[PDB]
Amino acid sequence: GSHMEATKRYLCLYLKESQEKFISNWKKRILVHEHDPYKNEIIKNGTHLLHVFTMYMREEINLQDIEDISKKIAQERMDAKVNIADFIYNTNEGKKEILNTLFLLNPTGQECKVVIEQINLFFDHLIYSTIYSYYKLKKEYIHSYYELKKKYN
Amino acid sequence: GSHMEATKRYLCLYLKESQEKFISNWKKRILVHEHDPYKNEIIKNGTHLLHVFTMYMREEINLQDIEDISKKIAQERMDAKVNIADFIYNTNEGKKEILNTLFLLNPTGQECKVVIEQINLFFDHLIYSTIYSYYKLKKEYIHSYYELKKKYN
Ligand SMILES: CCCCCCCCCCC(=O)O
Ligand SMILES: CCCCCCCCCCC(=O)O
Ligand SMILES: [Cl-]
Ligand SMILES: [Cl-]
Repeated sequence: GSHMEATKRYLCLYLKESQEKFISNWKKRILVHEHDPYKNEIIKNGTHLLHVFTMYMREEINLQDIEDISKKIAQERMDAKVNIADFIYNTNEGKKEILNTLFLLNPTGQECKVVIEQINLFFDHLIYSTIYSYYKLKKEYIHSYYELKKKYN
Repeated sequence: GSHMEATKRYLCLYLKESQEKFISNWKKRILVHEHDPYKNEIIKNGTHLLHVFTMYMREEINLQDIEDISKKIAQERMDAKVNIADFIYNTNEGKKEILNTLFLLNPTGQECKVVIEQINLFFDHLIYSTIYSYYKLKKEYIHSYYELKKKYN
């Protein structure tokens, strides 16, 4: 055969066709608290982000197109009153699994460079954007609902 | 020659011998605010973390051994009153540059898998740990210094 470049295409194909398995495996690794009121939104958001990821890899959306979902996640995490570091952990478990899948395609060093650099841009921006949004929302929350104790003013 | 495995060793060698160039380049890419009181600690911490990174790659320290510096950074970022997302951005610029260097060694797909997985563990844990610490410190700060406005209690 001709063996024409297909690493990105094959990654996206696997993540679409094996989605159930992928999400099931991710479920086994994430940090979720029993009393989190958005407990089941974590799975929904992760499923959606898997689709968004494949769209980004296929050059259909830009990094700015994940900023809305990043803000949505930040709001939900803030309302949940869970350590926002859980989100980083859970995102990283997802990325680790995407990379595990990439390496099963036996990419060359060059194919690694090109595909991994793009995977990195996506997850770096997801995490950056979500924490950025969380910070701003928390700042507004403190200003809205709290006041300094007299002892400190 | 025999061409015995040296990818990790060569990466660490470059980051030690070209440290000045590496930090200088990282300086051109980071987000730093003129009035940040720990402005110059960012460069000091980044220089130190480059050393810690090479120590981790050489199997001299564990991931738990970066938790103290993560907490130190979190405290400084909180005191600085800057968006904690800046830290994520700046860390990611550093990682991007480390990976750029790795790829200049022309690693194989296999060498990529092994070395990149370790680079990922380090930076994933640095970011996770620093945000984890920041969250806890902010929670304590709010409890210590603030009270709910009466309208909301
Ligand atoms: C395989 C999952 C891709 C990465 C998903 C990133 C975390 C989703 C955010 C979960 C939440 O809403 O807290
Ligand atoms: C090439 C630099 C390695 C990554 C450094 C990670 C950021 C250092 C933290 C800076 C700070 O103290 O805010
Ligand atoms: Cl999460
Ligand atoms: Cl920083």
